[PDB]
Amino acid sequence: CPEQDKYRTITGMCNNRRSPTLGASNRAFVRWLPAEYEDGFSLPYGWTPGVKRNGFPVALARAVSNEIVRFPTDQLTPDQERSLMFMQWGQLLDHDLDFTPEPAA
Amino acid sequence: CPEQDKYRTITGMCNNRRSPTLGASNRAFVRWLPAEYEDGFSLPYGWTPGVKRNGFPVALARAVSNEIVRFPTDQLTPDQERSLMFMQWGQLLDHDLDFTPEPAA
Amino acid sequence: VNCETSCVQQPPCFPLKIPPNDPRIKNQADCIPFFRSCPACPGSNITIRNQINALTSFVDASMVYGSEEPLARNLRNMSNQLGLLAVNQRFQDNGRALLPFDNLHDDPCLLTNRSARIPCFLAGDTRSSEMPELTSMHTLLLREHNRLATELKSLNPRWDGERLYQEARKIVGAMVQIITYRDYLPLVLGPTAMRKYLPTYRSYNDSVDPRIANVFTNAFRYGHTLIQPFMFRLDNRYQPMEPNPRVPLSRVFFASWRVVLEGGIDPILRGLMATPAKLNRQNQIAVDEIRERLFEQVMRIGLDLPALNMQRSRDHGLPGYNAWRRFCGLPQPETVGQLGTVLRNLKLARKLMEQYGTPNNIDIWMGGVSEPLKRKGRVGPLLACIIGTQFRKLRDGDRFWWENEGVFSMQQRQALAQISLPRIICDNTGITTVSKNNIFMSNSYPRDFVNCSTLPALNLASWRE
Amino acid sequence: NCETSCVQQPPCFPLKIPPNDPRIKNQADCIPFFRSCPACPGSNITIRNQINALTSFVDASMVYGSEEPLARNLRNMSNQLGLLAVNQRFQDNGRALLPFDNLHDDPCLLTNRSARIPCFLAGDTRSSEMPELTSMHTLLLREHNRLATELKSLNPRWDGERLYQEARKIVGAMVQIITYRDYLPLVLGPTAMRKYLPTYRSYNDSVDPRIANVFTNAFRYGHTLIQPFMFRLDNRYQPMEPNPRVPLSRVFFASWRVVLEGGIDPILRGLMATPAKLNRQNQIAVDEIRERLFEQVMRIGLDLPALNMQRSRDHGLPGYNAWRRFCGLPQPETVGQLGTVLRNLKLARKLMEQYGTPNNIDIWMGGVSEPLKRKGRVGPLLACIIGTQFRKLRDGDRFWWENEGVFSMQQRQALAQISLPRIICDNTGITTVSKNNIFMSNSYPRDFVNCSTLPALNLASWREA
Amino acid sequence: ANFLEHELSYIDVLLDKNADQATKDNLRSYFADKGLHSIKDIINKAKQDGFDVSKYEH
Amino acid sequence: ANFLEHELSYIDVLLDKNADQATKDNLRSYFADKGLHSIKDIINKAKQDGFDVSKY
Ligand SMILES: *[C@@H]1O[C@H](CO[C@@H]2O[C@@H](C)[C@@H](O)[C@@H](O)[C@@H]2O)[C@@H](O[C@@H]2O[C@H](CO)[C@@H](O[C@@H]3O[C@H](CO[C@H]4O[C@H](CO)[C@@H](O)[C@H](O)[C@@H]4O[C@@H]4O[C@H](CO)[C@@H](O)[C@H](O)[C@H]4NC(C)=O)[C@@H](O)[C@H](O[C@H]4O[C@H](CO)[C@@H](O)[C@H](O)[C@@H]4O)[C@@H]3O)[C@H](O)[C@H]2NC(C)=O)[C@H](O)[C@H]1NC(C)=O
Ligand SMILES: *[C@@H]1O[C@H](CO[C@@H]2O[C@@H](C)[C@@H](O)[C@@H](O)[C@@H]2O)[C@@H](O[C@@H]2O[C@H](CO)[C@@H](O[C@@H]3O[C@H](CO[C@H]4O[C@H](CO)[C@@H](O)[C@H](O)[C@@H]4O)[C@@H](O)[C@H](O[C@H]4O[C@H](CO)[C@@H](O)[C@H](O)[C@@H]4O)[C@@H]3O)[C@H](O)[C@H]2NC(C)=O)[C@H](O)[C@H]1NC(C)=O
Ligand code: HEM
Ligand code: HEM
Ligand SMILES: *[C@@H]1O[C@H](CO)[C@@H](O[C@@H]2O[C@H](CO)[C@@H](O)[C@H](O)[C@H]2NC(C)=O)[C@H](O)[C@H]1NC(C)=O
Ligand SMILES: *[C@@H]1O[C@H](CO)[C@@H](O[C@@H]2O[C@H](CO)[C@@H](O)[C@H](O)[C@H]2NC(C)=O)[C@H](O)[C@H]1NC(C)=O
Ligand SMILES: *[C@@H]1O[C@H](CO)[C@@H](O)[C@H](O)[C@H]1NC(C)=O
Ligand SMILES: *[C@@H]1O[C@H](CO)[C@@H](O)[C@H](O)[C@H]1NC(C)=O
Ligand SMILES: [Ca+2]
Ligand SMILES: [Ca+2]
Repeated sequence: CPEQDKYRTITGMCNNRRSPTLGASNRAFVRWLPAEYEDGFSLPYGWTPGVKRNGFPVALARAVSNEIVRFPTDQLTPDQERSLMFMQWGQLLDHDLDFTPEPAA
Repeated sequence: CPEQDKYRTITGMCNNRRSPTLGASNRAFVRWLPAEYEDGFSLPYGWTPGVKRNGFPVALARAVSNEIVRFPTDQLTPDQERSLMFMQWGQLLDHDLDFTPEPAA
Repeated sequence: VNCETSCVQQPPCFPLKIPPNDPRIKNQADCIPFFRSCPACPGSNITIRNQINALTSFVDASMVYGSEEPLARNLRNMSNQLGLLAVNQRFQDNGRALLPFDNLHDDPCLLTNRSARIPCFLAGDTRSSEMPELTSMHTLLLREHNRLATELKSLNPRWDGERLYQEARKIVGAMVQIITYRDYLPLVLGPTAMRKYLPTYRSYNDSVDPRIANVFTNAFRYGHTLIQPFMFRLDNRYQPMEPNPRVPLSRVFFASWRVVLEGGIDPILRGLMATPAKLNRQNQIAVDEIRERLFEQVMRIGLDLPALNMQRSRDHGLPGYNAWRRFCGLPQPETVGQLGTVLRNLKLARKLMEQYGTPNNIDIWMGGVSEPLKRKGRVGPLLACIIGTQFRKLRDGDRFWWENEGVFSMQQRQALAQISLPRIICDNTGITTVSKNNIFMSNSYPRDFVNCSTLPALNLASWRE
Repeated sequence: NCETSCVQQPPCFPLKIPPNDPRIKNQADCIPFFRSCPACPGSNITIRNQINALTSFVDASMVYGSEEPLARNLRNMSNQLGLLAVNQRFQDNGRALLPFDNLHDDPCLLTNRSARIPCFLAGDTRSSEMPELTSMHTLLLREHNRLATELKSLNPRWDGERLYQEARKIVGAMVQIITYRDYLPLVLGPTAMRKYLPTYRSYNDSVDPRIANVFTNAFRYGHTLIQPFMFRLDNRYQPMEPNPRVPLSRVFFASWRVVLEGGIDPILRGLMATPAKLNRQNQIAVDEIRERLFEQVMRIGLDLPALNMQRSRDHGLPGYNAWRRFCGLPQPETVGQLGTVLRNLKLARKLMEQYGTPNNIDIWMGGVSEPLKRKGRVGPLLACIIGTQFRKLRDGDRFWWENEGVFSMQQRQALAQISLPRIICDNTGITTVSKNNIFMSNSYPRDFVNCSTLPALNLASWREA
Repeated sequence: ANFLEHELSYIDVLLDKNADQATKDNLRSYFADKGLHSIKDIINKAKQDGFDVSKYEH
Repeated sequence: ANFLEHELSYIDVLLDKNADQATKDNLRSYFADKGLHSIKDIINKAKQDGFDVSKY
């Protein structure tokens, strides 16, 4: 890293001079807790049929969504103290912070 | 991981049921601080001639040893309150805890 | 092998399976498509799988400028020394700039309205076309860049393009920081959590790790609960703009054509200012436009964004609810009665236990958004901890944070303190009446609105040389 | 070819030689060094990390092994008695020796060529490195077989697997007890011990038990304790002929000395009745490891202190002040501040002459430089790192000996009677041993007692129906 | 690698009879960074990436 | 892969007429886990790895 600079790099490289990839693009997330996979190191809970998590069946994400998340949309409650721009700035901000790639096609 | 066991596995697998590699053999060390490499991600300080660390020349390990570690060995101070078994148990215990592989020739 | 079309579970596909009695998908041999996030160390049987952040963690407007050098150069106007971002060369919005068009291999924007043939836009981040409301924010920031560069060139005639671009970029980055930490985050967290997780700034600390935590990528999806089922467009009297003032969201995903051909960004920005957000309630978590019909116009089947969030947490090996409660210093319910107490809702607790068996297993998003919200905030204590912790690191660990000694002069900091999102809209659109501060709370026309001329502009005099 | 080349090319990181080196007059030579294996080889995405080949737990994996094939190879599979395999060609006055390993390049054979005694086979690959180490490995192997023998007598219907597992579990518990009750208090001293290892409560499944990268370097504090000779004493604790004080550069990998020069008894006596070297700020480490490490078995003598510092760099460890900060200790910036922290201005000057800033001091060098805590043998930095590590190994170990359900109350009461002096009495020809605490007792005859005064481990509560 | 629509305008600038030399040198450097070393290579890339460059062929 | 010197004693046990079935079967299983499926495969491995098998 140069010893003096004035502007951010594009990739975020060199923001942290002692550990210069910190906050830079195309690097692994930090973990705040150890990861929990069905096989210890790679396979997600839900991968292998019959394999439980911590003593209990894994619930289909779609099932959880159906039974807990779904509601009739005519019941919707407007927030009296927040604009839709509150929602929108959130998404726009999210897209300054993180994008997690996945493989194409 | 089986939901009931009675003995340790040899590899340390399944000690922690939620994250079953933790403390198991042939896994990455945990880091308590972010790593500090000359290039951010792989090269050790001292690798490239002329490249400083945080503003200063890197000291030859052997020079630090010569100038700080060396002393006239026959002036050694016996420890009145420790046996050499104190040294030895430490090494034996170390060899319960960590071995860091290196490539073979 | 093609995750988009097959229901076979083979890497890299982890398709969501279908329960019996699904309200939409009758056929249990079908599935909701899902690609596992790319591993940092592909193929390893030693490493613990982790995923990748393709962006700068910093709040640096990388969604405008990009996070990689080729793209950052491609976004720039290289035909002069004016330091500008490139603008669309085929279309403008009542004489104001639009985002340039991208050139994708399988362009999903083209599949929304085929006859119009309007491709996806090119921006700092690849998702800029996902909803036109997002596109409008992107477009607004592009224009603000060009405005600042234009003014700086006038003020400092000797500055070359690189200098102009860097100086404007720095100002835009600062404005996103200010809007985020002054206006937005207090209304997410509420005042107690805001004081706890974001105490008054001192100075840059080079020992604060600024990376995005894996769990944040899922927890910050709390925002899905805020989404309305329509996009709303209003005219310069803040009346419904005909003849599609209320477009179902499943007809706006990747619908870039709507920005270009159906009235530009002004109608959309008004609609965001003068329409309420959806409230998250425990029996009204997320709407069917994203739970039943996400991206239905550009893919074989409508997706379920809540279900995807839960599949993704599993793909990323995230611990369940109680592990995160514990991490955050919060009590961990073990029984259905305790879960009832924590959620102030025994009925929801019963439903969660029917699904998950134990609160240890509840997926982080589902658990997080189930919690009652903190006073004057829109998350509960678990999400507030995760989100507040993350944003503290982003601030304290950012060498270029706008308040850090040596980044801006005292006079420049004083000027930037006057910026606001309503002013930025006034400066770069045809809108002359805007939300009063706080824009994120102000939601009702005309009571919460003011003329643009009452809002003070950013004074750049302290940028002179 | 890092063993013979001085060219710096992956994976070699040879130590270069300074001008006017006191020992290596050839500046074009080097000290060989192979970089630790990366967890994700070849990656330009991941931050390079290293690999622990062993179980982190204090589980006597150095006896039993950390891999299934090795663990089975260590066992006697010719009967159902649950025993560890023993050397089939040599005994030590009728008692067991470790079996011999079959290495492709065996360094032990190079130490005494005519004797042709190869390295030993144990749970860990380094068991032959010094005969003192070998003796402790041999002692624990014997204790395994003794426990299995007694358990078979007590429970005749137990099969070999059961016997082996039950003895293994007892040995694991004894290592834990000697470590936490007897050893670590004399490392850390009372203040640090109370701070970092408060009284045990119960297993906590959210305590991460992994070894931290930095611990692999900080726990090398022990190199400062090393005496330049191996001392051997007879049954009157007198110097045992013909070589009672062997320079350490003539005992590395010298397995022949255990087999052909008097077995383990003289070595264990020497350990008990000789003092450790004291770490002092002007007397850090001896010539036999700084100048002659492994000189009998390779082209050049290594420098163990220098290797420690090269390895910290190889592992990307932060410098002294980063670790001080992590531990909540003040971080000196100036030579005068460093003088205050080390209570030694002269050493502070030497360190600043080398490193320029205390931010750059390598963690081992900095750790061992600090003044020692009262009644311990490390300063506050190393006390923090080591104490934190061992707290996690205890609280995060589901099979910790005091965890409810691992042993019965009666068994725990019996285990509390064990000690390393008793283990020596039970498995060797020694009849006079150190009084507790063995790690402090060091002078014969003042600090010694007859074996008959020590109570034996009572296994009566292991009896099954 | 993919040619972007707005870069078509840069071809025009490079072909503008009395546009400033320094401007064209700027753009040539920009396209060299992308592996396009001639206005031949530039318009060829635009074509393969789906655009109309027939307007340039007079 | 490397034959270990102490495993030579197991060959003796396998060739002892008076060692019982269960004892031999445990050892055979142990050597099958290492790719050695007969006393011939076992002795041959010991030989290749540098041991004296002339007693056989
Ligand atoms: C610059 O920023 C640094 C990082 O600060 C963190 O992030 C910012 C954004 C804020 O949120 C901060 O509040 C936050 O801490 C600061 O350095 C940190 O200072 C603290 C205080 O000295 C350090 O904590 C101490 O850590 C010692 C080592 O043990 C830690 O690591 C273990 C391994 O992971 C873990 O098991 C331990 O639990 C412990 O983890 C820390 O716990 C504390 C308590 O919640 C947190 O505050 C830390 O962030 C944790 N860190 C993580 C992520 O691991 C402990 O030994 C020590 O505790 C012991 O001693 C004290 C002595 O008084 C007792 O109070 C206590 O009971 C116990 O006996 C203490 O927790 C932390 O490690 C430092 N982090 C780094 C990266 O260096 C700087 O101080 C700040 N500088 C300035 C000028 O602002
Ligand atoms: C079982 O062990 C768990 C782990 O315990 C650690 O290791 C053992 C060996 C002991 O040394 C123990 O003291 C260690 O903590 C333990 O869970 C832990 O509990 C603490 C306290 O509740 C949690 O700390 C809180 O952390 C949150 C989140 O931020 C943390 O992580 C980020 C990112 O790495 C860091 O940047 C932060 O600095 C934190 O380290 C904090 O928000 C929170 O602080 C706020 O709240 C407190 C209290 O109001 C205020 O004082 C602060 O100023 C803040 O306002 C705490 O620091 C810790 O995350 C958690 N760890 C795990 C792994 O879950 C558990 O309680 C034990 N249970 C038992 C013994 O029954
Ligand atoms: C119109 C508004 C929004 C969407 C449309 C939308 C959609 C998605 C999708 C499809 C994902 C990926 C799902 C998966 O796991 O495969 C997704 C992820 C993320 N979101 Fe969503 N979102 C809209 C709106 C919001 C709002 C308001 C957010 C926050 C306030 C928000 C956040 C996020 C985040 C952080 C992610 C993860 C990003 C990553 O890749 O790291 N979104 N959203
Ligand atoms: C006779 C006593 C000791 C040695 C001989 C000896 C030698 C080494 C060597 C060669 C290494 C590796 C050097 C490198 O980085 O290439 C080494 C590392 C470690 N030690 Fe040493 N050691 C002797 C004695 C002790 C004592 C008394 C220790 C502690 C009380 C101690 C610790 C360690 C540790 C933990 C390591 C790192 C092991 C790993 O690979 O993770 N040693 N030692
Ligand atoms: C798809 O795009 C076309 C092209 O803009 C839209 O057609 C226009 O529709 C409006 C109102 O119907 C008219 O003012 C235009 O004259 C139409 N233009 C053309 C070229 O036909 C069409 O409405 C869009 N589809 C939908 C469902 O909205
Ligand atoms: C190397 O090993 C040989 C063989 O053990 C040692 O020779 C023995 O030495 C002792 C004492 O010197 C005698 O009592 C034996 O009779 C010797 N045996 C043989 C085979 O000659 C020799 O001392 C060792 N060399 C070293 C390194 O000291
Ligand atoms: C570059 O700037 C000029 C002058 O403002 C403008 O006319 C032109 O369209 C811009 N080009 C691009 C591709 O943005
Ligand atoms: C196994 O135990 C028997 C009985 O103690 C013993 O004679 C034999 O040598 C042992 N074998 C090994 C390989 O240790
Ligand atoms: Ca960013
Ligand atoms: Ca171990």
